[PDB]
Formats: sequence, C-alpha cells, structure tokens
Amino acid sequence: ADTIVAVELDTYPNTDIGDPSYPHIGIDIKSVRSKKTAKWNMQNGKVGTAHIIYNSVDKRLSAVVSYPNADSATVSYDVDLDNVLPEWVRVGLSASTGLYKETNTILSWSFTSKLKSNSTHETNALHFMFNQFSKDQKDLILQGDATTGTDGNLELTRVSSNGSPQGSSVGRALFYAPVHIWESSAVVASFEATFTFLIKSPDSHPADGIAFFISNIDSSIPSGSTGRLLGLFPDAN
Amino acid sequence: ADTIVAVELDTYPNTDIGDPSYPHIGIDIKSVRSKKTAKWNMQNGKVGTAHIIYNSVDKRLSAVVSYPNADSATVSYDVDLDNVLPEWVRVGLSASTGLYKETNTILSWSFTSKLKSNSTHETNALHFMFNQFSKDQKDLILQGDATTGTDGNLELTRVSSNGSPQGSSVGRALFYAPVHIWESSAVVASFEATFTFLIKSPDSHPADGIAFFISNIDSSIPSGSTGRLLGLFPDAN
Amino acid sequence: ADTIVAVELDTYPNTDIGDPSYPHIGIDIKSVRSKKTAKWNMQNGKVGTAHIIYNSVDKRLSAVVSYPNADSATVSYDVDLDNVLPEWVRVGLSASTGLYKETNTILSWSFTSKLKSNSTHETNALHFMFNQFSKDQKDLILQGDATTGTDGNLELTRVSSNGSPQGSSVGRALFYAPVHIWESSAVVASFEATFTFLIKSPDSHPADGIAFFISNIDSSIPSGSTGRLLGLFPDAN
Amino acid sequence: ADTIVAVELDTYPNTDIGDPSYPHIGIDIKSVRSKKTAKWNMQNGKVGTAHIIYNSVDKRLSAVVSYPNADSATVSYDVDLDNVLPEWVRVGLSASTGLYKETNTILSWSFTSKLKSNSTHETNALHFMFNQFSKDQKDLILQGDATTGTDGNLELTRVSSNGSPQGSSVGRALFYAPVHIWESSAVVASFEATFTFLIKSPDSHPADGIAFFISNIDSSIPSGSTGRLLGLFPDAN
Amino acid sequence: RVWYPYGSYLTASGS
Amino acid sequence: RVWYPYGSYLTASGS
Amino acid sequence: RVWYPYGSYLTASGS
Amino acid sequence: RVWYPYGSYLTASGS
Ligand SMILES: [Ca+2]
Ligand SMILES: [Ca+2]
Ligand SMILES: [Ca+2]
Ligand SMILES: [Ca+2]
Ligand SMILES: [Mn+2]
Ligand SMILES: [Mn+2]
Ligand SMILES: [Mn+2]
Ligand SMILES: [Mn+2]
Repeated sequence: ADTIVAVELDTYPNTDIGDPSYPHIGIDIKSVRSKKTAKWNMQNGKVGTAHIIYNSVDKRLSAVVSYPNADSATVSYDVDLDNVLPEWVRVGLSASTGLYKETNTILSWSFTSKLKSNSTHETNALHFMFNQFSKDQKDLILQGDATTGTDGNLELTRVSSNGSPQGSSVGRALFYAPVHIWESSAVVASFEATFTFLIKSPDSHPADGIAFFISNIDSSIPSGSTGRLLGLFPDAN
Repeated sequence: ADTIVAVELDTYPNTDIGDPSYPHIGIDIKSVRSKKTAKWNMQNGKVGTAHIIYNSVDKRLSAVVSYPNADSATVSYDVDLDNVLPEWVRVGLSASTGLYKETNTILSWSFTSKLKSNSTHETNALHFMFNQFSKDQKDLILQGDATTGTDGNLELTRVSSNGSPQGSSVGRALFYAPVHIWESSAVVASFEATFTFLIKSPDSHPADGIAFFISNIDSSIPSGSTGRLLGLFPDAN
Repeated sequence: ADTIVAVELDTYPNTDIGDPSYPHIGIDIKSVRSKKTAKWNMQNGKVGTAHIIYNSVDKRLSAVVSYPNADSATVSYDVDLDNVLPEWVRVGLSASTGLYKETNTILSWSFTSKLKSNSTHETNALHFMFNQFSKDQKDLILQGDATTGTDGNLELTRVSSNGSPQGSSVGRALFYAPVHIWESSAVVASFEATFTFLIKSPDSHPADGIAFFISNIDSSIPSGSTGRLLGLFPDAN
Repeated sequence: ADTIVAVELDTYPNTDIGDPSYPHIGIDIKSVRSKKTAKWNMQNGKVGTAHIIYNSVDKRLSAVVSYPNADSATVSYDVDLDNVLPEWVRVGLSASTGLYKETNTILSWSFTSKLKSNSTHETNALHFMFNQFSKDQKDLILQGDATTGTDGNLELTRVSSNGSPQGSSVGRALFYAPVHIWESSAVVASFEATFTFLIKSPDSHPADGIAFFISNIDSSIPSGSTGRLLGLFPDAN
Repeated sequence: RVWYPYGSYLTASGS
Repeated sequence: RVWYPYGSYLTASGS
Repeated sequence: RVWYPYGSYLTASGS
Repeated sequence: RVWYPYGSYLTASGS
C-alpha cells in the first residue's frame, strides 16, 4: 500500500536477500532489494555525511556518503520519479536494529525542493534545516522508537541512559508538511537533501542501517519491519 | 481564545472602533485596535507588494507596502514577540468583506524564518515560496471561503463566476507546518514575509482588507469575524 | 590560450562547420563544434528561459531552454570539468551577429556555486542574482559591444535607438569576482545558472546566437570572433 | 580620504580617544570615535560569533557578538547609510595590534545583500560564504599583513611560526566584487554579515581588535593606522 | 482611466 | 508579431 | 583553567 | 576508539 523510494546506508549484509557481502549504500525503488549498490567503508564512532540529489532534466538519483579525510562512496541510478511517486509525498529518515544493534544518531538534516512551471521566473520552493532538535519538535512526525532532545540530536532507535543501543528497534522521522515533488507542467524540478550521522556500536558489530526516504503522505512503519527491513518494507520481495 | 499578531492592510475606515479616517496599514497585537498605523494610498485595480520583517536583536516589527512606481507606506512598532506568542505558531493570510466588497487575491507568497541558538552556527531555518497555487495545495490549510487554483492565484474571499467579489465573506490560508518563531536560548531569531496582492472593487468603497498573521497552531476563524474583524477577532476590544 | 566551456543557444545553421540544419542548443568544450546538440524551436519576439546545471557526483552538464507553454529543448553531456578547466574561472554571457542579426537581450541572470570539503558541514558558496541592470553595473565586466541600462536590461550586441539590431557585432558580460568551480578536496561541487532572454529579429532571420560560458579569469573576445564564432573561439576547428 | 562605516570589536580601551573603560563593541561612522558602544566580555582563547544587520525600512544598524553559552553584547544605531556611503562599496574585515598583541583569526565569513527596486519582485542579490580559506583565495583582496590558507583560516595580522601574535601589525581582506549597497529607487534594501573569530593573547592585555567595515571600492590601509586605529583611520578625529 | 478609488495620498505613479 | 525563421518545428502555440 | 583575561561582565558560560 | 566491524575496506585513516 506504500510507495517507497530510498537511499539506504546499509551497515549489514543480509546476503540472503540480495545484500552484497559488505557494508554498502544503495538505491531502493519499492523494494528492499537495491537496484544498484556501492561498497561503503562505514566508520563506527565517526560522524559521517550523506548527500542526496535529483533533477527532472537528467532524471538520475545520486548519493554520496563520506567521512572527513576518508574517501567517498557514490551510487547513482536512472529513474523517472514521475512514474514512481504520487504528486504529493512526505520525506524522512528511518533506521532499525535487530539481533545486532548500533546507534542511529542524526546530528543535522537539510532539505530543499524546487519546481519551475509555465511562467518565466515562476518557481515554488520549500526549504528546511535542522542543526538542533528540541525535545518537542512540532514540525516533525516521530514514528516507532524515534525521539529528539538528547544532546539536541535525533535518535531514530532506542539507546538507553548510558548511551548503549538496543536490539529489535525501529523509528522514523518525517517532515510535517507534505511536499510537491513533481508536476506535469514543471520545466525543471529538483531536490537535494543532506544529513550528518553517527553510527556507533559498542559491541562493535553494526546493524541494521539508516535510510533517507520519500513516500506517500500517509506512510507509517510496516509490521515487523525492524532489522533488515529498515522500517520501510513489509517483506523482502 | 486564539493569540494573534497581525499586520493588516485595512481598506475601510471603521472610525467606530479605532480606524483612522482613511485606508491604512497597521500592526495589531491581540486586538483589532492597531497599536500603530500609517496612511496608505490603496490602488484599486493593480498589483501591490507587502514586505514584513522582524528580528530579535532590535525586537522591532516593521512592514512596507507599495505599488510599482508609486509611493510606499511604512509602519513599525517595538514588540518582544517572545512574551506575546507561544514558541510554536502557524503563519497565514486572512481577508474579509461585509457590506462593501473587494477581491482579495494573493498572487505570490514567501516566508523565511531563522533561529540560531547559543551554540553558534546552530541555525534552524524554514523557507517556502509560492508563485503558483494549484487547485489542490496540500501544503496549505484553507479555512472559510478560501480557494486556490484559479488562474494559479489564491482567492481568500468569495468571488463569483465572472470574478465579481461577494459581501460577508471570510477565509484564510495557513502554512501547513508549525513554525518555531522563538527559542529560549536563541542568540538571533528573525523572519521575513512577502506577498503580492490584487484588490479590485466594483462598488463605492472597497472593504475590508487583507492581513498577514501569526497565531497558535490550532487557530480558526472566529464566528462573525467577517467585515471589520478581518477574520481574526471575535470582538472589537 | 583560452579555455572555454559553454552552452550555446545557436539560432543559426552554419552547416559548413558542424551545425545541424536548424536552430539548436549544444554543449561546447574548447571548440565551436558542439559535442552534443538538440533541436530547438527558437521563438522570435518571445521571452525564453535557459537553465544550466552541473554536479561533481554525476559529472554531467545539462541544459534546458523553454518558452512559456511551448515545449523544452534539453541537452546533456558527460564531462569531468576537473580535467578541462582551471581551479579558478570566471562565468559569463556572450552573443554575436554577422551578415544577419537579432537582438540578444538578457532580462535577468542568476548563478549559484557550492563546494563542500574535508569537514562536516563545511561549504563555500557564491550566489548572485540580476533582475535589473543599472547603466553603471560595477560588478560586471562588459566586453565588446555589450551595454546595460536600457530598460534595466543587458544588451549583448548593438541595437540602435529604434531598437533594431546591427550586424557584425560582438559582446560579453562576466561577473567581476573569480569563481572557485572545483577542488580536489571537494566532496560535492555543483553549480546552476539561469537567465531569461529575448531574441528578436525584425527582418525575421536570426543570427547568430547567445551563450553561457565559463573560462579562465583573463579571458577576452578573440579576433574576428563575431558571427558564427559567438565571441568565444578564435577559429572553427 | 576613504569613507568608512564599521562595527568594531575593540579589545583595548584607549580612553585617550573616546574608548570606554573596558573591552567594547561599537559602531563607527567615518570616525574612530564610536557613535555608540556596548560593554563586551571578551574571552581570550575561544571562538566567538558576530552577526551584523541593517535594512532600509528601519534604517537601523545593529550588531550582536556572543560566545557559546555566555552572555551576548548588542549595539544599535540609527543611520541612513544612503547619505553616508556611495551607492557602490566594498566590504571587508580589518584587524591590528601595536604595543600589545593578540591573534585575529577569522574562521568563517558570510555576507548577504538584497536590493528590490520599485518594480517589484525586481530583487538583486549577492551572497558569499567562506568556511574554508585556501592559500590562494582569488576572490579576496588581501592588504597589509593578511594571509590565508593556514589551517584553512584567515589570519588578519602577523602570526609567528608557532602561532604567537606580533605587535604593530595591520591587515584587511575585502571581498573582490563591488557591492551595490543602496539604490535611489529601492523599496527595500538590506544586508547581513556574520563571522566567527578567535582572539588569543599571550601578554597582559590583548589589543587592538577586529572590525567589519564597508568602504569606497579603492580603499586601502592608511599609513600608521596600526594600533588604536584598527587599520581603518589615518587619525583619531 | 480605470481607477484607484477613494485613494489617499501624495506623489505616486502606478496608474 | 514578426513571427520568425531561425526556430525549429513540431509542437507550437500562437495566433 | 586557561583564560579570558581582563574580562568584563556578568553571568556567562563558554569557559 | 572501539573501531568496528560493519564498514568495508581499502583506503583509510586512524590510530
Ligand atoms: Ca542489511
Ligand atoms: Ca477597517
Ligand atoms: Ca551558428
Ligand atoms: Ca581601542
Ligand atoms: Mn542492502
Ligand atoms: Mn485598522
Ligand atoms: Mn552550433
Ligand atoms: Mn572603540
């Protein structure tokens, strides 16, 4: 019932459903089985950065994930989003844990969307930037175990008092206002999103990952979508 | 009741409740009786622009309304929004008619809000820009007689099939997402709003005006707030 | 001696040097012979819009040119700009006339460049927007017959008092400050430019075209680069 | 001589020429003798932030300087920059030492200027942001002892090999492109500047300070403008 | 001719 | 409206 | 301990 | 620094 498009920061090889045999980043279109992946030198305890971009002219969805000084993992896929998503969608972040855990801490999140139509200089745009997260972030929709306020950060999954991640956890955060991601009339439509993350695993054995996603306005966490499902898909088909 | 802060573009002088003896611009704080006003040379028939600014350093709310090539009107008032409004609010546009009418057409609307906490570059921002309004604007909450999609404009009050305005009408449009307007630990907080309007009137005098306002999230049109009340106040106290 | 990268709005088929047999848009890399072209339904007397984008992740240079209500001409080419241009360049607009003429009027110009480096949230950016052009635009470098001020517009080539274009004319306009278009350290580097134009031909027989270009800081018009050379290249090799 | 408008972060009290008896923040208009000042709790050793704003509606120049988690200082002065500065200017940062020294390190600097003429949405804008300074910053004009590239910061005054500041030093950095600060037919004109600094001093008292300034394009360091003159004024009149 | 009604003021131009 | 030459073909709009 | 010299004022925190 | 498992190989940096 849900239409999902996401860039996953898969910290875990569930080689039994497609995952390559190492940490990777990939692009998912309505399925947990990525259309294209790319080896990723995930780094535990270190703040990283994810950058996602897309424009209607080239119709290519690209993502870059890097750590200061290390190299960058990049992945791109050609997809016309006009035939995959509804005109109005909601954007957000999701993460999960299962048998194994890690912290899925978000330190900042930015997003910008733009649409130009049948009128010279006529553009509609939406932009928001989060560097701090209040305990009561009324412009965010927290689902599952997601929470905010702790050190001004956004914790997507359970972590406890002493800061140790919990297993079998799932959470999401979506921007309150719906977004106009495309339109027939649109001459040029594009969007770019950025977020800094901190994936830490005390036991030192990460799982399951974080993801940036776009979906229909009424999306919610699917049953048993913890673990390998990243709180996005109901099954692994 | 609701908590309103508004900058009104009053087209009719109701001297029976405070209005100066001419069309005017004004700053309202929880009352239809402006705390400060300025004369305004309204121009039935043509497109005008309204710019509204506020920053926490000077704690001064100022507005400018002008018509291309004509003179502009300015109004300013010192106010510490911190202890007038709740930290989370909603912003929108309101308009109304009564005995006399006028069209209250919004051709474009943009808003920018920024909050930097005492942690530095920790800036939170929100920005939206509307240059085209679709028949189904899911990021807007329409109240009263408000409608969108016609000619790509936003008509706040009732308009006939041919475009003739109607009497005793009220309608508003609030941006969907809640806005963090001020924070306890904020070094600097500021916002600026802009919108272009088109007020055309067939009869003697046009009425009653348009207003940019900020309110408590769940605010709604008070009963009988048509006419002199600009769809913002229940009474004239 | 000059390194040029440009998107040309070729209103003229010089089929003797590569031009397809109709108006087109194309991408030039150090040569007037476009690497890739695309049929363009140029429209005389009508304001059009050109949108150019590029990012270091995909390394694809794309352009869209359209007129309100008409369709869009699009063209893309895969090129790594790190191996074609120096680290610091200057961006601008150029146009020319020859045996045949047209007016090459620019009504607005915008540009945005961004560079993120080996530091979380560390980005350098430059942005400028021109909607009006003063008679004395000190932040622009006018070369050849270029001039500003007439109706707040920027006339790239000669036009006379009665607004009729002249033949054998050439002009350019470059932003005063140098631009940092790339860097090794850069994680994500991108830029996007937009400009509205009005190409009018009284005799009704357009030539020669307008172009958006990037070049070394010390670039100037080459000898006899009027006409088919668009004021960019010294020869047609 | 030059025409200066500056917001100084004065670290040493030269009561022999106007300075209050403590480190202070101030607004200077064509004179080193501030028109208005405010007490400032300078914190040798740590990174601070300075925000400067001005708009043509209120015609009030205001500044805020703070340290994360400490109290902030505010200073404001009503001034109509229109008849103080020429319509085209250059913006930059200045700093100096003398008998006493201190480091005058700039870690980041951003500037935004907007001008909308009475034609409406005819907004001209300029924006630049520096978070990293390369050894060869071609978009900056360095005067005096100013240098860039060290640790990616901009050091305005002389600094030894180990990082020890030196006495009797001056240096400035102006953005390369001229800036249109005000226009005759401008409905609204505004600008905001921000920069983070690091003032460390080995000896007794640090001196002499840093200042954000606007001047005539071809401005240069006056002779002997070291020490109490912050590299901005030839004398103390 | 079309109009700006019971207008107010001084020196201005947008017919 | 001096329509014009140097503009391609296919889908259009006018009068 | 490191320092903020001949400092000035009141209630503040950035050590 | 609990280094960590689930992170690929090739070029790195640390101590
Ligand atoms: Ca997995
Ligand atoms: Ca009234
Ligand atoms: Ca040609
Ligand atoms: Ca001093
Ligand atoms: Mn996977
Ligand atoms: Mn009133
Ligand atoms: Mn060609
Ligand atoms: Mn002083």
